[PDB]
Amino acid sequence: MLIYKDIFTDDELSSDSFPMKLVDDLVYEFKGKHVVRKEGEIVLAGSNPSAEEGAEDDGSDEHVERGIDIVLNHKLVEMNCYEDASMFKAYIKKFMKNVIDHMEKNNRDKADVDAFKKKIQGWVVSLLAKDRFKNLAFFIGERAAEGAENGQVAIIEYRDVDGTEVPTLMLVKEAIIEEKCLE
Repeated sequence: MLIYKDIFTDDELSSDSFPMKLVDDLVYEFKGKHVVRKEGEIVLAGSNPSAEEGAEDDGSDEHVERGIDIVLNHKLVEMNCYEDASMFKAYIKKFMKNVIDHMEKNNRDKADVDAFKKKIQGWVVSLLAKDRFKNLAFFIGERAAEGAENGQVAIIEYRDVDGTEVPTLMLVKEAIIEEKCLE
């Protein structure tokens, strides 16, 4: 059992026995599973095939909170850098300013911050390159997306390991605080 909190979306971000990793001492690999919340009958293939938008003004779906378990946990709103290029760029500027400044309070010395800065800046420039990274689905906490806050984007990907689609959340260490709960 682990309780997850962000700098901005700290309040209700996440809280369950989720498998999590720290890669490169930079990013948390937070694994989930593709599921649907359907208030009547949980069927994963029993969801609205959203061709264009699925923006049906009177009932977008049939109470099918379709997505991955990571997103459906706290109800994170989807965004795609294809159309959301400007909005997502705003959150990226918020992100890099937040994470480096967070570390500038932790370190200040230019030993760890400037090192971290090369890693995270280099990481995101590679990570946002849709040529191969087009398997990313960008999400943001309902709280941060309501007030246009300085909260970061939850970077989701679907991955194909041993014939299984595994959706893994990517978040930076420097805006996330893992709170272990083992009595």
